[PDB]
Amino acid sequence: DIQMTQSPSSLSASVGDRVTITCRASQSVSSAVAWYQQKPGKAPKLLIYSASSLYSGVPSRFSGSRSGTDFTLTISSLQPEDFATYYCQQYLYYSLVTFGQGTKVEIKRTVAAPSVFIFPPSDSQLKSGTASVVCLLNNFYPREAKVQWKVDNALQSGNSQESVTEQDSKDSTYSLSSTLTLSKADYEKHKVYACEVTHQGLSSPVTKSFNR
Amino acid sequence: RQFSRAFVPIAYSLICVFGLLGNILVVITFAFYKKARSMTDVYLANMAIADILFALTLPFWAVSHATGAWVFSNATCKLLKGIYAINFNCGMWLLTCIAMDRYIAIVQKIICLVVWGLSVIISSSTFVFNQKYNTQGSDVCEPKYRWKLLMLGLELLFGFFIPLMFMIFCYTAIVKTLRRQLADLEDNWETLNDNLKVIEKADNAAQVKDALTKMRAAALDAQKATDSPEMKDFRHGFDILVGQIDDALKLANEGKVKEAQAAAEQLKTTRNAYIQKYLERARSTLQKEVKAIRVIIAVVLVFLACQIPHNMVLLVTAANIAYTKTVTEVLAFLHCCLNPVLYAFIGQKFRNYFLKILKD
Amino acid sequence: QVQLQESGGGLVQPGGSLRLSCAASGRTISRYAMSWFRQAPGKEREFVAVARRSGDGAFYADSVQGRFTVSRDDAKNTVYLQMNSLKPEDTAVYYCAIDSDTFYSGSYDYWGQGTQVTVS
Amino acid sequence: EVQLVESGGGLVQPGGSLRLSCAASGFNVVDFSLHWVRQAPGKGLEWVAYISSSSGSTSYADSVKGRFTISADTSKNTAYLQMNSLRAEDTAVYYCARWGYWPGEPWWKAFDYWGQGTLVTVSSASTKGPSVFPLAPSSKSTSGGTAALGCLVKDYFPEPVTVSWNSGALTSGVHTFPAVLQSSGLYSLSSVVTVPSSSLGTQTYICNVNHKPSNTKVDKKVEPK
Ligand SMILES: CC[C@@H](Nc1c(Nc2ccnc(C(=O)N(C)C)c2O)c(=O)c1=O)c1cc(C(C)C)co1
Ligand SMILES: O=C1CO[C@H](CNC(=O)C2(c3ccc(C(F)(F)F)cc3)CC2)CN1C12CC(C1)C2
Ligand SMILES: CC(C)CCC[C@@H](C)[C@H]1CC[C@H]2[C@@H]3CC=C4C[C@@H](O)CC[C@]4(C)[C@H]3CC[C@]12C
Repeated sequence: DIQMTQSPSSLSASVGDRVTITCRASQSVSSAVAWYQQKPGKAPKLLIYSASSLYSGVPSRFSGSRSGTDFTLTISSLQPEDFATYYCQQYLYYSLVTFGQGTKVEIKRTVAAPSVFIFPPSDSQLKSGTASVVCLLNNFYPREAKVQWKVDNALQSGNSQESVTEQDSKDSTYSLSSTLTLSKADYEKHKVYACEVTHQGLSSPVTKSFNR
Repeated sequence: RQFSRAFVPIAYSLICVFGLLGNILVVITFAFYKKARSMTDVYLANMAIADILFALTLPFWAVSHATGAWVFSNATCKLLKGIYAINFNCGMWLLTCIAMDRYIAIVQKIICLVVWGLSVIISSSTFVFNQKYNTQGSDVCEPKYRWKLLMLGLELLFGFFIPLMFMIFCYTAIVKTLRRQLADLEDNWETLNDNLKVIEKADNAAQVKDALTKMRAAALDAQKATDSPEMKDFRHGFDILVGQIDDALKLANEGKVKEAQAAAEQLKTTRNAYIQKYLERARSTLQKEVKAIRVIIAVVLVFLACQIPHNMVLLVTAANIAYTKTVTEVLAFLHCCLNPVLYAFIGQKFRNYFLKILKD
Repeated sequence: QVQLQESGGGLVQPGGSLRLSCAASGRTISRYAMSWFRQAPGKEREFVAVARRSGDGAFYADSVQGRFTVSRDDAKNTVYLQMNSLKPEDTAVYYCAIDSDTFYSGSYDYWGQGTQVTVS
Repeated sequence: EVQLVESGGGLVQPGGSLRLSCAASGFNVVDFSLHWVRQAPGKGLEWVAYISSSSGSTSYADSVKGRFTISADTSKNTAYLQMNSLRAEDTAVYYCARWGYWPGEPWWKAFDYWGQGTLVTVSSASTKGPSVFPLAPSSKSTSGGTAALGCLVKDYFPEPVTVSWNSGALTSGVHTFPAVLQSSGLYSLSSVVTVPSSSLGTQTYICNVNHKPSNTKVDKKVEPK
């Protein structure tokens, strides 16, 4: 019944920047607010306790502040290790602890437009009675891009699943794969199959299509 | 104009005898109670000794206004104007030092020679700008005036605009901090009482558990208000209080409304014994610090509202109206008497100590 | 009812500077994302920059990074694009666009006529 | 050093039961309340329940009330989260954290030391090998420049699968996407690779899908049409 509202859902910054993540409590929780850091595939680590006191072991670039019910975690100098997810948590009582939504700190990069490829279903998959069409969006920054499927110039909904690779080690660019799944009779009843993408780095939507 | 020359030597002499006698009683209180003197006090005592220096310079102005024209030499006239300017600059920079000291005390000899010495530098423009002019059949000593104007403007900016913004920042910060501290203290106390009444008149465990959540968040905030034995008696009284809220939140989590209300009835004993005794101790210290600031605020406000129009009139007229000259002159000369008046009405440290002088 | 107009441009000396402005009438710039694009007379529509909602950040392309700077004004409902250290490869019409999606998907529909920025 | 480890996580059917463990070493459970916190795959942290070994007081979240029961054992310094009637939203990673007692600074350090967590997955599907399909490098897609190949594995139930390209000789350009959960209860994954089209006919590309829950190893070649 006490809700913490971590305002930045995603953050992009480079090494050496100063970043600020804000969280807001529904009621007053005094100064009982902690800040945690979680790397992907690992347990969270306590950074800040009692809304200002940095934990014994974490570096001194992390700081916290309280203004009323507004709590702030500040990283003065970014580092390669800094990039991770950060959670605000109120701990007013043992049975009333609530976490924030999280804030993923990413790497700032110049905008790259996706390279869009379309893969039709194979002949081996068509014998199983199910056809899946793949649209691959390769090496784009930032993450926010949309894919839509236009089968016979008609949009689809609820039949496409998207999976995104996280940020790359070398060039720090994402990759996306939208797969559309239909049955055998639904696949052979149409001719034009297209995937149209839009990205902030693209002036016009990019449509890749085939005819079978 | 010519009539106004008649009333001011009666007024300045009455300013002289009351202004002389007003500030020696301050400085003889400063010599009898040297154990309890303070930073602000010392700066206020230096303002008092500047005031009696102006009280010695007042009878020369009284004779010069009674005769209707300047009688003495030019050295006397620029000595008088330099003494008035060193009085104004001493008052301004000592109030600056008071503002800095009270900011660094609340939000967080060798000084006195510096503030007196720095006042000679800014009043050196008065020593060269003033000369007796024999114009329009009257020999009167008034200022009149590129590098000298640049020096006057730079000294005016550095000695007036920076301390005035520094004061209006710092004293507003002090007032806002004190009022928000009292507001936080009273809000925590009102939360602790109102939610206790809510728990007492509650019926369902949903509002008992919700009111104890607001009680625990306010009892945790009031513990941060504050190695002394009284320090241990304050914080351990709140560790019992928050520890007794947790004994009722645990009972309200099991679904027992009547057991949670009985366990929150024991919060009245800790509130009466540990909380209310140091509620009034922390409240009475805040009202005392407000009252001390209100004396300092009244000293600053009397000093500027009396000395700023005469300084603006003399700066405008010398760069380039007869009734506004004598009105502004008696207003800034009135400040020599208003300083020990404020220490006798709202000045609790001066009033109680001067009454002990009359008994002794 | 949404219209968009840009100012600035003209002839710039090499190594010089410029400050273009883009303002839209009929729709608030706030709660939206605001993008700047290039078009050379011999090439296609190139990307320059994008400004997001308030403190979410601003992103640039790989050829204008560091030299270019985007500023927002929600009260005045406009954006500013400051160009420093110009090159004669930049001579282009600078179009201004509105991202209709609040999740920054890249729905560019409210285009403009744009201003021509040429070097020497 | 002092630490908490976890055990008992694994795969059960919906409506089943599972008792997790949290072995605490280096400190005693009578000094610290032990909490169980939950993180769904792709989602944030969510508190589940806590236990006070000293006072015996315990509490649960609204979504786990009645179904979950947490106990403590100070003889072995462990905590148990017995979960019954496991619905489909309970598949997550479970972390066991510690927290000090009022009064003082041990209370103010909330969840200072955590455990590594265990994965609890609830699903009605059984173990089966993946179906591997070639996403071919279509010749009209960026002819004369660079093209993309892919191997799409479609229906395999146990999540950890391994895709290698040309027996590990192809590393520059390969993207192996995270496995997404389909509506049929099984996972689908794609592994694509960007090569240049001048070497499409010369070089050969074979993907190897490597699946130990089913002991299935599929080496499928991908060729342009
Ligand atoms: C100069 C006039 C008078 N001084 C007075 C004030 N001073 C102070 C004003 C504000 N804050 C402080 C303070 O912060 N603390 C720590 C005590 C003061 O000291 C009054 O108020 C007041 O009247 C005085 C005092 C004495 C004897 C004690 C020597 C003789 O005259
Ligand atoms: O004749 C006197 C009487 O004493 C003043 C003292 N005043 C100053 O020394 C200063 C001062 C501050 C504030 C203001 C205010 F008007 F803005 F309030 C004016 C001047 C710091 C420079 C100087 N003069 C002069 C200056 C010209 C000779 C008239
Ligand atoms: C133009 C002429 C008349 C100016 C005369 C200035 C005289 C009155 C001023 C200038 C320097 C002043 C001194 C400066 C510093 C201190 C130290 C303080 O702890 C007591 C007052 C004392 C000792 C002051 C007494 C008054 C003083 C001597």
